[PDB]
Amino acid sequence: STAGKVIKCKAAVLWEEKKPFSIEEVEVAPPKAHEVRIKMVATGICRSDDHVVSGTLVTPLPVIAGHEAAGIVESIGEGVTTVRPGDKVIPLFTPQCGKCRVCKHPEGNFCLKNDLSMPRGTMQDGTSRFTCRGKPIHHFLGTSTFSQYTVVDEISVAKIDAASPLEKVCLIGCGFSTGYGSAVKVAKVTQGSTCAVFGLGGVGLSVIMGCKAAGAARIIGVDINKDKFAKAKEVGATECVNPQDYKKPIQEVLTEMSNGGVDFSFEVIGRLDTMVTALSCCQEAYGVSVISGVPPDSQNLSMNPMLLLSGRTWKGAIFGGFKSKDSVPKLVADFMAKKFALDPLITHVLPFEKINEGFDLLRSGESIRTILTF
Amino acid sequence: STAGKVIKCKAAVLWEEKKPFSIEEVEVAPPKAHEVRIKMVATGICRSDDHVVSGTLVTPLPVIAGHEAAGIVESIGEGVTTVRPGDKVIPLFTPQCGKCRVCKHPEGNFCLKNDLSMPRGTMQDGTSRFTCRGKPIHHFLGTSTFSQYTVVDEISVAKIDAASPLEKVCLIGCGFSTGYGSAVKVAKVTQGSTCAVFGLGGVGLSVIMGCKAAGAARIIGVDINKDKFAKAKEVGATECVNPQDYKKPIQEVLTEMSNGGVDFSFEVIGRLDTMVTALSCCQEAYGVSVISGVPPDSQNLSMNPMLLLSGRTWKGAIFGGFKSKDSVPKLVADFMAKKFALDPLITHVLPFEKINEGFDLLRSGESIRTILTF
Ligand SMILES: [Zn+2]
Ligand SMILES: [Zn+2]
Ligand SMILES: [Zn+2]
Ligand SMILES: [Zn+2]
Repeated sequence: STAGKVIKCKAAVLWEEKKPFSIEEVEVAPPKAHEVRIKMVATGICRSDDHVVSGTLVTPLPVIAGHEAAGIVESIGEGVTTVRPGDKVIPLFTPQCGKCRVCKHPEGNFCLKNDLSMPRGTMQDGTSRFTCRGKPIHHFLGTSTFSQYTVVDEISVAKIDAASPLEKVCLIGCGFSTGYGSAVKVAKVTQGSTCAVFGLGGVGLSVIMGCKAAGAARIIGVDINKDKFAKAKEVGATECVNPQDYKKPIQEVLTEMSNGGVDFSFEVIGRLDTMVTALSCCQEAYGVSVISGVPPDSQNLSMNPMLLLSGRTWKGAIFGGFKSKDSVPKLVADFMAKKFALDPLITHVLPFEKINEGFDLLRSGESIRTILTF
Repeated sequence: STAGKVIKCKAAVLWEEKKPFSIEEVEVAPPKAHEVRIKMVATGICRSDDHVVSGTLVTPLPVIAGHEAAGIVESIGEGVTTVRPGDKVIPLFTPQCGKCRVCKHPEGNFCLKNDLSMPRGTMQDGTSRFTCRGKPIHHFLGTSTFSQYTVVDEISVAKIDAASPLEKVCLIGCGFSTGYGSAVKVAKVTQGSTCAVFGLGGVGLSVIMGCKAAGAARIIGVDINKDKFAKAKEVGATECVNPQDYKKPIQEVLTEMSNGGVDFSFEVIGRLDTMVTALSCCQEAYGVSVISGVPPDSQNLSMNPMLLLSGRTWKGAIFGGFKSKDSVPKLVADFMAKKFALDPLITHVLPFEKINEGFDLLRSGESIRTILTF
């Protein structure tokens, strides 16, 4: 009874930069070829969504943001073979087309069909499925999850376990997978190793989780906010250090604590200075440092290339380095098998309509993660 | 009739920064336990030796420099098991003690017994085997090959094929191995890949040879000096580009040429700007950039971490990433098996006594490599 027809529903539209989200009645067009319309069940509030508001992550406005989410398929357009009406799904802000240079590469995941490098804010076909009072509203990262219903291209959605709790697994759409993959996929943390995680928010916690699943012997949480330590240890951190406690630079403290440098360091914060600090605190000959947060408005950092000449490896990634469509279902499966817990990351749950409160919570730093429910 | 006794011989002593090498009669003391006295047959002039002259590379003076060489063991001290009087050997400026954390790591090679990080200019026991007119002279990187005879610690020498041409395999002591390993050991260039090599001196040529051995489909030579192109092609370059020919930045032309970025890039020059350019011209999602030259006096480079966030990997290494004692013999073996050639790298050959000329040749840029002979 909705298939093939425009659906009228509510969405959170951002009409202009630096403005609160406006809950509006919007029209969601039915899926065209290879597209999938999804009824949203839950969506997380991610810092990246806030960068849009800030005009820091440039993408065309007005837009429906939101990229970390889970829902149920309402209908599919022609030619769609990977999901069916009724399936539980997670939108993939990093698509997996399967055919570009990158998707075919054993090590690449940044699919060239992405709307991140040069944001267009549309469907793959250059159009939008969203209107508010006749006016076109843009899409965001091919997902647009801050709406009761969205339409995404098939390469930007993955089918997940029919028994999954969507209020929890939605985190796999961004925050968790980013942190988790940084450790298990990008760094390739090894058993018995020593790890240093800079930034103990939601993503840093997921890094710890990855280091633990990988069997790290030591995981040193680093953060200037000691209130983050309890939860960090709770998910696997062996120790926690607050750089503000020390009279010496933190790379020194970490090098000395790890008897010469750690095996693996992670910067999840996106700070120029900590990214360099994190690089230096890894062992000079075989240490690996992984970054996962870089604000779209980043200036250039300044570092000494001698940090690299000795043997260090520096790398970054998007979405934890996971090929999205392949990985998302496996991660949910892992969750369903009770291999890792997501609850520690969820500190707040609010009905969708209270989105702006959820953003206040994000900006204040009070929450690790707010989940919005429909 | 020299074993157990002091040997009087000639060496090139550098008495003070910024002065010509002085050929002096020097006394070379007998080898103590786990030490090896070597009669030099050939040694290359490497940029890093010039850095000592310039004070770029800080190490105690007065000193006998030289770290790229080959020779024949004159005698061994007590406890030595890896080489015997009469063996052809190559000093390892990067030691392989085999017992430290780095030597035991599958990926590390910058052995913690090195005298590079904090140069002391002695044998491992903190003393020197050199005197000139009774004054002690320092060692350099535990090799000191600018002498008719040197004494090195056992962990800093490797035995090689008894049939090797020392005038040529000496290059394996530094220049060749550094470039060749950057490709085959550090980057792990794969078959059918596209590589970009910035800097076509001896080290870059060696990089090219490794890309070729690894089966690279394309190897693009980059240098502002077109007189380097012929040799680069001779050793494997499929094409050569000169940044000065273009009205746009080289990373752009390289990205366009490789249809979205190259698989592997190498900076062998040691320039802050080209290091960053090299990084940027590799594919954003799975590209790898490897540096091999960082002047001891290097400033901080400036780069945007957004280059790493997409999926790029940035690394450096000393000695081509090779575990020195294990690798050197195998490289000579490959040479002897006709796997690669060294002739193309040798442009000048001078009697040891003409060391200062060889350095003029290096400073002018007119040699790829000068080899000195005894
Ligand atoms: Zn996100
Ligand atoms: Zn793709
Ligand atoms: Zn060692
Ligand atoms: Zn050298």
